[PDB]
Amino acid sequence: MAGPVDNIKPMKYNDPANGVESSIGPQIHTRYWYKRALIDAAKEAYFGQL
Amino acid sequence: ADTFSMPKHYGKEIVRLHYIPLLDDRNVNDQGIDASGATIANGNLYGSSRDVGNITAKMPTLTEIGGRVNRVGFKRVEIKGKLEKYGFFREYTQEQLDFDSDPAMEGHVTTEMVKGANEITEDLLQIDLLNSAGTVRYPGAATSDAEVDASTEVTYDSLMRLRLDLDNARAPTKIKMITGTRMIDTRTVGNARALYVGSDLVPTIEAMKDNHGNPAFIPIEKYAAGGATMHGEVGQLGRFRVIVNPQMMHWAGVGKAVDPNDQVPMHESGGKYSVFPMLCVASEAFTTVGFATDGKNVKFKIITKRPGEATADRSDPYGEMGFMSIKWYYGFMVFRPEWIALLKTVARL
Amino acid sequence: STEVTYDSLMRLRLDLDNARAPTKIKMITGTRMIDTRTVGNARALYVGSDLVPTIEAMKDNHGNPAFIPIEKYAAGGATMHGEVGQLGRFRVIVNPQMMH
Amino acid sequence: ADTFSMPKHYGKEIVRLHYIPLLDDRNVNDQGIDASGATIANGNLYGSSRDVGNITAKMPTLTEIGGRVNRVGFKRVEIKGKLEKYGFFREYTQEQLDFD
Repeated sequence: MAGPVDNIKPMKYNDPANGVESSIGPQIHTRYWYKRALIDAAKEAYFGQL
Repeated sequence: ADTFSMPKHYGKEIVRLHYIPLLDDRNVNDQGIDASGATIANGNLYGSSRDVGNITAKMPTLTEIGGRVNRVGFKRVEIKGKLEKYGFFREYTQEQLDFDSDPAMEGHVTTEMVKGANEITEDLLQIDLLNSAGTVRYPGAATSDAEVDASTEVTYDSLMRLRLDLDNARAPTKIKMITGTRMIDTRTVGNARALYVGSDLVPTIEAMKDNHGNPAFIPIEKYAAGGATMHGEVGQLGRFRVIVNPQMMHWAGVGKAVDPNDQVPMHESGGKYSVFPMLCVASEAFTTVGFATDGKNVKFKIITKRPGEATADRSDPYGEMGFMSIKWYYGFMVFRPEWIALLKTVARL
Repeated sequence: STEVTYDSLMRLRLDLDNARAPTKIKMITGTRMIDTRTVGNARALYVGSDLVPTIEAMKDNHGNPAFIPIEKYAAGGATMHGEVGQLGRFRVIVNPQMMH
Repeated sequence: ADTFSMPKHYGKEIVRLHYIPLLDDRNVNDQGIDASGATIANGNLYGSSRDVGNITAKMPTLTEIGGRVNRVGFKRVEIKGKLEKYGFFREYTQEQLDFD
């Protein structure tokens, strides 16, 4: 479920996207953006040609 | 598999946008002025419906005066992907090398460790592919892992239904049909797609009959004269090309209790049946994610420290031990989960 | 009890012939390749994707499969867009947008 | 069949070594440390197992702090050969060759 005992507890990067925020403080960006959208293909016609 | 290089200062997540078409059931909206003019909670114009009676009642009709009628709208969706880290180490002492009878032990050990590390990534990729796939089919009134019995075996109808389900999602085929040749004792083969199966299902595949009481398996030797062959190919079962992967996994121990009153061996483990997968995965659907790879080639990071006075410290003022460790990153993120198909069956008919 | 049968398709073909409907697909007299088949005159016939399983499991009046896949007679060559085979004297075309 | 020439002053036996891989069931040792820094009495890392359930629980994994986790080890084995001697003879007399 996790690693071994810490016994140190330094300035970490605990998961900010859900739950515990951070050591330094608030974050600006927590995810990278894929700039190319996913578009479905067009359908096909069988009766129009005839 | 393709690889995507995640940037350094954007966290541990990737997000992508998806655009829904107009005539779709996922396009729930509120711009709903109808033919006569009225706000209704339907702004997609009968989207994704194939009933004639329903369709010829929401068709957008117009009069000679026009007016505010037949408004529509659009929507958006998003998808996500993640990351993770892995690693392992090994330590030894100095006297193990000086007093061993084999002077070449170190090289063999290092090569074995590197080679073993080179397979964990493949195992991770296979596990990720298996655990993230839609359109899971159980042949015959099973619908779950807890209802798998000796009668839940792969048949021709199940394969045909799986192919139909794959085609309904507009998955792309990549293997063309062969019409035959002049070569005596050959057979014709239609267009198909790759299908990876383990080596434990070979006896079952060799003993399967089609809907008309004939052997459905066409060996590679029959049609290889006029066609092409890829690595690991053993033949075409239905409209799929079977590829035997020696490292394919399975679910051992899941299923119903074994019934001794059956005429078939039915591979078992721990008093219960076993489930074997048949996977049809198409490229350009999923992708892999790496990190801290400036040149994309250094996936592994290795740190080694030999015994001596460079590892003195205060817990061992003599320095009698050394170690070596490997660490790396890995992530998976999938588009179109309906383009990966899985069929769960039993073995050894 | 109202399902596709070879007798129904034969009756439909006879009814169409009684109306002097035209046929635009010729017959394949044969090829020199091993494991091929010969088919007669036929006309196009559009079906939805949900009727494939029942079509694939049809038997004629002699206990033999009736659906001949496209791979068997493709040496001659008609190969229309969505054609997948010849069931009786009809060329079956699967239309992904068929209504019901 | 191949042939190997045994040296003189070494006896009548040949011994050879064999090295076992890491992800194997024959690599049985006591250098295993779990992903939570605990001994597990096995260090072959789920070797020679093709169960989806067994894997994904013995995978290495790592956190920010690291620590002493995921230890491994290796082994080796031996094989042997042997040798023997054979022979036979024949006897005769002089008069058998002259008055024949």
